[PDB]
Amino acid sequence: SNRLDGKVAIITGGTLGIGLAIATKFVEEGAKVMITGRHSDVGEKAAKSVGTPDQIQFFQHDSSDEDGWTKLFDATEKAFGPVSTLVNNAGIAVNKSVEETTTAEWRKLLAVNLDGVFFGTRLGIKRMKNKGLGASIINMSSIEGFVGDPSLGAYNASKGAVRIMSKSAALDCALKDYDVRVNTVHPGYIKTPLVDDLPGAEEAMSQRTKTPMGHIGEPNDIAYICVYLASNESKFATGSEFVVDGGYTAQ
Amino acid sequence: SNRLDGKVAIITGGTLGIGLAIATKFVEEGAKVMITGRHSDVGEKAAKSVGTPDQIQFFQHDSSDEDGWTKLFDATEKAFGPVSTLVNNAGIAVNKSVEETTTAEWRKLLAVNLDGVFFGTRLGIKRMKNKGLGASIINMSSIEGFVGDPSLGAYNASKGAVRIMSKSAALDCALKDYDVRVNTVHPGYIKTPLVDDLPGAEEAMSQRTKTPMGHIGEPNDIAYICVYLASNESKFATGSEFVVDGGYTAQ
Amino acid sequence: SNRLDGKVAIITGGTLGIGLAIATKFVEEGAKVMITGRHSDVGEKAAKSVGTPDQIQFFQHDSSDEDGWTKLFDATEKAFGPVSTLVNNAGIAVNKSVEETTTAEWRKLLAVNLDGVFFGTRLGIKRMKNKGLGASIINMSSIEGFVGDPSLGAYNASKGAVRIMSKSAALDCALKDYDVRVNTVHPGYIKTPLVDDLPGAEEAMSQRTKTPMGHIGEPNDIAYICVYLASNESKFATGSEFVVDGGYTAQ
Amino acid sequence: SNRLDGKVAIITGGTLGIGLAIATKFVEEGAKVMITGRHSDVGEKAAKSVGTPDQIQFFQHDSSDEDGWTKLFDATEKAFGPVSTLVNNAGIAVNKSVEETTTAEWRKLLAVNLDGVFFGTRLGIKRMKNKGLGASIINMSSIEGFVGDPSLGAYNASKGAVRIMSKSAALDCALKDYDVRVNTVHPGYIKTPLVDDLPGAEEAMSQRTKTPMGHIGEPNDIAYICVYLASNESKFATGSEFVVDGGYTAQ
Ligand SMILES: [Mg+2]
Ligand SMILES: [Mg+2]
Ligand SMILES: [Mg+2]
Ligand SMILES: [Mg+2]
Ligand SMILES: [Mg+2]
Ligand SMILES: [Mg+2]
Ligand SMILES: [Mg+2]
Ligand SMILES: [Mg+2]
Ligand SMILES: [Mg+2]
Ligand SMILES: [Mg+2]
Ligand SMILES: [Mg+2]
Ligand SMILES: [Mg+2]
Ligand SMILES: [Mg+2]
Ligand SMILES: [Mg+2]
Repeated sequence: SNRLDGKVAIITGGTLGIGLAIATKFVEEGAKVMITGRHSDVGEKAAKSVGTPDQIQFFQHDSSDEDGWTKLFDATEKAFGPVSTLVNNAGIAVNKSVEETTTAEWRKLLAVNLDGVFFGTRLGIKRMKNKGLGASIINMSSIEGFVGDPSLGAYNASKGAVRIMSKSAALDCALKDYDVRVNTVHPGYIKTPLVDDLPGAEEAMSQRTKTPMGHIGEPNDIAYICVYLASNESKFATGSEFVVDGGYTAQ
Repeated sequence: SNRLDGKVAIITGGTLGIGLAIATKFVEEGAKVMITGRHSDVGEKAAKSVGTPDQIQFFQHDSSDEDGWTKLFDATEKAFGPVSTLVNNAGIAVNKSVEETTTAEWRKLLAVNLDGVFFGTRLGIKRMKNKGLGASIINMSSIEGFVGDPSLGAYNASKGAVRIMSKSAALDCALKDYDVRVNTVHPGYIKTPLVDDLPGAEEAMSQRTKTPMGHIGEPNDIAYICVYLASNESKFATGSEFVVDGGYTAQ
Repeated sequence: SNRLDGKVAIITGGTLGIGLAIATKFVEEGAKVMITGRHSDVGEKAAKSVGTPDQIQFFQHDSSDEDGWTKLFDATEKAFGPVSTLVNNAGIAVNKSVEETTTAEWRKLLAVNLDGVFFGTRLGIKRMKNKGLGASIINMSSIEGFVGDPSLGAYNASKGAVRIMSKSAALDCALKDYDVRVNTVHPGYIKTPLVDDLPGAEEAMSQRTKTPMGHIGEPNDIAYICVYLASNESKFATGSEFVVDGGYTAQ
Repeated sequence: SNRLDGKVAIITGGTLGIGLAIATKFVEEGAKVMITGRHSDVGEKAAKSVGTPDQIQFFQHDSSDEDGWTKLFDATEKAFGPVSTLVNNAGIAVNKSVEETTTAEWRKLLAVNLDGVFFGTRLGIKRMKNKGLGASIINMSSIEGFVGDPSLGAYNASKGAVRIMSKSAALDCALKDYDVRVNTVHPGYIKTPLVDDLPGAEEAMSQRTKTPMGHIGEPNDIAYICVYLASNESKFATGSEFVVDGGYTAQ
């Protein structure tokens, strides 16, 4: 282990589910982590459940909040030193077709899922470039960045945008020798206590016509691909999509 | 010909370049067309250059204008009867990396390229479903929906979003037997009088490392794939990307 | 119409189903056509059902037969003049998983589906380059070139190979200014009298979890995309995949 | 570390370059490894350079040799116990366009790159299914499985075939609860002593129009993604492509 020796990571939406598993494995591999979320009570308990404040801290933030992004990078620097690693994991879903999406639902989802990923990616490049950090921006971009779902219109838009915007950033950073890589992670269906709050959702998600493995994944499935992408093991990977989906997109 | 017999089409940004070539070939194939653009002087001249008002008319519209979308469908209905066909062609570009994109540039581009395509797609589904029209929504989604360009960050975001949002819409329309197809068209570099306004742009675009054919395309190259997608010839095509790029994405 | 004015086309497996529909629409659009198949009785009747020998003829050929490819181009030249257009449509399927595929089944399928497409593409480039024909090689490359099917192991291999081999050919022809385009067509499930010979196959193929439109296509669905790709309308399209699948790959 | 605790791996072409780096990192992570290659002198020295015979051994094999595949699995079992992990890395290249590829060159390359990967994948499924091994088949499938190169016609065919054949295998194994995953790894250009034998090749490969990072990768870049895919860390990944290419395919 020590696969993230000396790394300093921000993980948005790091207080629950997938983001918390990423935070946990990051700390286990020697990273210092700042997790974000909307609720201090959840966030402080989550940080304490992983490690001590010299390993992991919480910062209250809505990823749609442009000015808060600046305060989050400042706070992480103050705690841990220069940020090397950003996981843009925070996101929301609307369970509507394109046809049935209100303009308010459209703008709310895109504010988090697209604007927030843009704000973090843009600031991350500026803060992490040319510092010799082996810097890595890891953007959460979904199986819904590859295929449509008739009931996730706005979500599909946001995840298609993250997929290709990330390639633009990867290229610019590579061509300018910034020592910043940008890649996307594309989870299939994962058992999150949220999924456990939607009766029948896991069974629907586990049908062979959806997930050929016949079950959904766990948060650590996404944590381990994020460790690889944060570490210098992946120093030649940039501009690429990393899919962990139980076969969903293979059929 | 008569490949678009009885079709009624809206083409956004139809007053110039690619949109005007689509309008021209649509009228030649028997469609009735409403073209949109921002400037009445350009739009009325463009409509008259193609045909008489019983074939083609102009409607002044900014595709980012949600309320104007409703007036545009109403006007087209009043002129020509129920709309069967929508080409979401209007778009803008910012020549910035993700890193160098201002929030104002980001929001301006996404308002046209993403929100406008959403507004048109959403309204088109509601207006064209269940009428036996052989309805077709054709969304302009770029080579920049497949690959990054380090100087087109916001554009890449918008075109990745259009690519996958369109698949969501296609699926919902198919599963609900709406008789609406949704597909994307992905131009490579095309000689538009705008390109002719950027000295050196066509030569840059024609380098074999960019366009393997060693030259860029013309507006009619995009018009002909749009005729196919508007016609009942393509009644089994939905949720797919149609690329006309001189080999750009093949290498 | 006259969309294929002056074109001279070879269509392998042109005596039945999809290949015959391509032949029919090619002749309707002004092409001269040589169809191939294994059985003279079927082939001569098929040619006569479409038109007179000044429009369409039959040549008996197994697409796996390298030497016969040379005789087929010679025969087509003798009938109609220089060949401008090749549709590599002939193919076979084995209904086996990778695990359950015999080496004999593997080699038999690849001989037709991969070697035959290679032989035709390679000879087509040599015969059609630098003649000002607006030459077009159209290779049949399947939805099974994009996604796996657990019961089509060898077929998936062959169609993935055709997909990317075609891009190599497209690039070389473009870079060398050969005036030859190479593209792939990717049918979803199509009602062929063969499908009509497999009880339950069409219903299985029409389930929304397979084809979101809830029905399969017809041979003319593939004929019309092939007309576009054969015609000079598609003179800027090369190295690309054209999918006509009822939404199969969109989910 | 111990990320491959208890795993037993076969790595074809494991005596040199990328395959040797995969072998090295596999042994470092606790796997037992059988490397293959054509030359015993190279292979025995390679095994000894990594570890003792209780960690790593060599088996002389041409991956095109169907019967030798059976002897290789038997030998690995005898040395180390049941095989859990197969890396189909052996491959050759022909530096020819499709047009200029001889039939002999075509068949020679496909025998190694396609038939050999098929033989190994097919036998691996049969030997590793239903044993609770957390089994993983990792097939080498190239950037040339995603994009064409005008001078790699047969190579492009083989790597497109491996890409999609692997998805078929992944699906069948998932649906049948075999406890076998199948994934592809897609290197960009990597500095191998072979590349060092082609004067000017690395510089050509490092041009920003080819590899946006402006340099090529090293063998360990491919070793680390293979460790991830062999380990139980990737137990929810199957049917997917893992690209490590310095940005080559992102533009
Ligand atoms: Mg919280
Ligand atoms: Mg807050
Ligand atoms: Mg699918
Ligand atoms: Mg105007
Ligand atoms: Mg206006
Ligand atoms: Mg917005
Ligand atoms: Mg595609
Ligand atoms: Mg490229
Ligand atoms: Mg026949
Ligand atoms: Mg015969
Ligand atoms: Mg050797
Ligand atoms: Mg040998
Ligand atoms: Mg063979
Ligand atoms: Mg991909």
